[PDB]
Amino acid sequence: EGTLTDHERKYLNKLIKRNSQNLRSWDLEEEVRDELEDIQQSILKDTVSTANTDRSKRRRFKRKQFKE
Amino acid sequence: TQDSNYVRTLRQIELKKLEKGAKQLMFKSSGNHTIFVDSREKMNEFTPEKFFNTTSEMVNRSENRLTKDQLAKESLDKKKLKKFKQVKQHLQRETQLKQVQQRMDAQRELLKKGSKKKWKKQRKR
Amino acid sequence: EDEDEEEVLAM
Amino acid sequence: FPELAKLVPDNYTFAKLVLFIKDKASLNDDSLHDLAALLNEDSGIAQRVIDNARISMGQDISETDMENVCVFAQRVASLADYRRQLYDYLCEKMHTVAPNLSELIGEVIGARLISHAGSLTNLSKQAASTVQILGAEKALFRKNKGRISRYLANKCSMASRIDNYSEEPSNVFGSVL
Amino acid sequence: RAVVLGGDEKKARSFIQKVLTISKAKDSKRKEQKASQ
Amino acid sequence: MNRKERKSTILETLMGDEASNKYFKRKYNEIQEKS
Amino acid sequence: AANALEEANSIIEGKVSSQLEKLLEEIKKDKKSTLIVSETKLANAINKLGLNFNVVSDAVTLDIYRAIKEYLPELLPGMSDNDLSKMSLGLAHSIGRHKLKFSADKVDVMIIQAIALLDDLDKELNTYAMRCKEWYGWHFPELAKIVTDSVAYARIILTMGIRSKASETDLSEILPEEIEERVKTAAEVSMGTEITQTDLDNINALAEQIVEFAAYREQLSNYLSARMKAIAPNLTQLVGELVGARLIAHSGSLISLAKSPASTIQILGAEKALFRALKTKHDTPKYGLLYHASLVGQATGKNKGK
Amino acid sequence: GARGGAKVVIEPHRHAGVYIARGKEDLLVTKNMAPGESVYGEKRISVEEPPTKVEYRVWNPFRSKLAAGIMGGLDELFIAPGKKVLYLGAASGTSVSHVSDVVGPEGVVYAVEFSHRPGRELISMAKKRPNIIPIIEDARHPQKYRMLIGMVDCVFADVAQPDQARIIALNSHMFLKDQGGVVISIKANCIDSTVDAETVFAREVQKLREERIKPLEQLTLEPYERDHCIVVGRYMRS
RNA sequence: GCGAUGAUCACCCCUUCUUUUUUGAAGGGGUGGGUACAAAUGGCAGUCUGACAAGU
Repeated sequence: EGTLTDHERKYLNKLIKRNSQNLRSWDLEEEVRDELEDIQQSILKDTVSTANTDRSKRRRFKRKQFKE
Repeated sequence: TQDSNYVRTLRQIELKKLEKGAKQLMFKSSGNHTIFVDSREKMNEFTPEKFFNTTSEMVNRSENRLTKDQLAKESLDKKKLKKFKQVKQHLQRETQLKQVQQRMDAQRELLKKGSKKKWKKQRKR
Repeated sequence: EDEDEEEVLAM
Repeated sequence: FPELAKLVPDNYTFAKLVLFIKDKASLNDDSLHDLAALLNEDSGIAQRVIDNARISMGQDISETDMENVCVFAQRVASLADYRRQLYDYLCEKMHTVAPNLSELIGEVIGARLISHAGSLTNLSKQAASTVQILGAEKALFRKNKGRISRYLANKCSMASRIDNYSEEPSNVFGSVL
Repeated sequence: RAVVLGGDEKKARSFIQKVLTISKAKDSKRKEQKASQ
Repeated sequence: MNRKERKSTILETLMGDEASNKYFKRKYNEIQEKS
Repeated sequence: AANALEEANSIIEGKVSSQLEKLLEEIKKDKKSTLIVSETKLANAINKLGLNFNVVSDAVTLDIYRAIKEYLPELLPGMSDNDLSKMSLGLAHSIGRHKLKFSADKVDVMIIQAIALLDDLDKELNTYAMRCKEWYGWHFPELAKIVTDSVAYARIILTMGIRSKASETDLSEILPEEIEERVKTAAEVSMGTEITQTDLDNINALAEQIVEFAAYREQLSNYLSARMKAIAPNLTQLVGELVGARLIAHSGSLISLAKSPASTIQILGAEKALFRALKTKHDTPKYGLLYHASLVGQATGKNKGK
Repeated sequence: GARGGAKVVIEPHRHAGVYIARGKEDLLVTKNMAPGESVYGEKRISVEEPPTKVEYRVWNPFRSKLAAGIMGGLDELFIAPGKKVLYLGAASGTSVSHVSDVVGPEGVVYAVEFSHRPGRELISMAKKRPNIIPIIEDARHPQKYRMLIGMVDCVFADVAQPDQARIIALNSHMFLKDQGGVVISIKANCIDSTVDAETVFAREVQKLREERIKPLEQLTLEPYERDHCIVVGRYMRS
């Protein structure tokens, strides 16, 4: 009902800190994400490929254009 | 020391092994997110905290940006890093096995009975 | 026969 | 008719009902009474099977497929009847052969103990300690709980001796035992 | 010949090689003693 | 033998024995320094 | 549901059904009444009937139908929302089967289950046969060596229950002449012991299960043959029913087998030898499961591989 | 990755009916409506709960575009427990099964497919899931299957056709409720491969606006897909 | 109102006040393991080669 008091608004705010603090443990450290991200890109780039897809767009774009 | 059949079988094992590992890994999203706003004054006052109804920490987490109302290990993370490398290791072996297989196929192809002028254009009867 | 064989591409 | 498999979980009941409701399309009030007679309407399955049969996603199977279901369901029904017949035979035979052991623990349990020993003569030759571990893998005789198990194993050993080494064993000693 | 082995295969092969070395050492030691006598 | 302890090969059961592996690891080492 | 499917199909095609025609006729008494129809196609079809109705189908009527479908469960007393969902679910599957040209005689999943069931029956019938031989072998242990067939063995028990009966009982329909006299000689000189009628009755009951199961096993074999000649008639003509059914079961579906190259079909049932040979630099198999095809049997020597 | 024997901690996602399985890696996860089986071979995470054994299925972003949307961080997903959903372009149960999991027993999913061969696979999966109503019909003529579909809360369209905007509008005009949900998967190449994907995405947003659908947010699906985006809009009849 | 026809014998969930004062008051569940059966489109696990062959 939006009857939140100053004291009530403090207890809930503490819960936000408490829950968010706990989820940081599952979030992991920033340093590992630096290496993990680099590994993720290397795995993704080879598996997804799409280098030909990037080239195909350029070829189709170049073909349609008038050349003088 | 090995034949073409042996190398082919190993590469196929890695390829299926790679798919199961890659499927089971999780990769963070990198796509662009855009929001459509009715009015310019609504645009200027927009902030990620209000739109998502989340705290600043959750805004950065696109995958699980929990609503604030809802809110109201070095060994462990190392095993994660080994694990992402382990998929990389399969990726490295697969290309290495592919290179060996390609060379084996070329040698057999050369041994094949042909004009081999580079092959001369000749219909095979 | 283990002596005959040699292991490669190890992780 | 996938729904009906849920409506009658009992395996024996389901087969008999399948014999009657071969095709779920056939639904009559008289047929409802007939299947209502099968088992009881207290569970309410009789009205459910009519309602579900009218609205279900089951794909109709060919007559030959249906002929195999009922025929196979008949084969299951025969075995269940024969199993009940054989069970009675085992109970009667145990009383004749091992009245003391059967009376002490039971016909089925006594028969399992005899088979584990390999024969009634083998069971009688064993010591009470060996008899106890003979049925310790299926918990045939099962700190105060263990004492009863050991006590019952000793009495079971004696009961087997009276049965094996008697030309016409009686149940008099098994009863007091 | 060059071959590619999994983890379990490698453990079995390592275990055998350990055993043969122990057996070779033990057999030689007995030989030297009886040779000395 | 318990079902989990049973293995298809005699070698695989032997590896399971913790006492055996400790002796092999110790005994394997001493031969190596001597070598 | 059969009526519902026919009625639904007419609606999809835009045709007026007899029930709808009968339903509209009942209201025919009201002169000059306007008919609102969701589809233009159905509206035109109703117009052709010559009924005294001005049929209207326009975009504005869509707002009307939206409200009705939103509140249809309340509009129709006596029917709950859940029951409408179930009737829609059952009808949808019926329509989907019709659209997909589903036929009860062209489902492979019966083949995969029948062949799996056929092997299960062979195993179980074998175990019951062994029990009968051991249990009845107590009475007359020499029969098993004489007659090896389980079905023939069980029939001898049914015809004659006790060795005494062997003198008068005739085994001509079960056994040849030379075998039937052998059992008669064995009966009198047997080492077995007598059994009671109570023991005999249950052994007869067990034997009756042997012949019934053998009878049904033949039925399942014929049933699978009928299935194979309707679901894959061309394959059966070439490889046969039994090997053809086994091929489908190994892949798990007819489509899964269809997408396989002919090389894989050659060695489909010899994966253990295939992958052992590939990893050890040794020659590979060349028949697999097709070795039991009739044509391969007719071949000899190296021609079997070809 | 998380091998068969690995242990994970399951915690709820921001969207109702979606879960995250914590451990060595997070995993996007949904509760299994039909436990004990997988529909396309996905790994299943199973947990004891008082003891009844509840099961969960892994949701692969690379196979499902809706899953890729959740990964990108979509603000709002109208697909939620106890809601009717109309799924257009249901090639098979790869993504419809997961949508069927999210809605739960109370909700229903209307899966629409045109091609016969994917359709038979869809029917086979639907038998396991009672809440899925398969419709083997062309989405370009929604009047054909109007009977089988009631009013729906949300519409999800994965149809890969150049004229998908027309298909979305026709289906929404008949079945989608006022203020309802609209989630569209757009592939730039199928519509117009000549021009950049950004131009196509802007072009589609305009067509939705003409059809009384108010766009709320747009999201590209990289790295899961290239030249794809998910557009989330609300159906404003008034 | 006993007994040789048999007694006995894995893990976790001093401080405050006060006193005629050396006196009074207060602070069953989950893990793990063993036996038998059933299911998994769960793992090992990867589906051989590819243009010549045969006759005068």
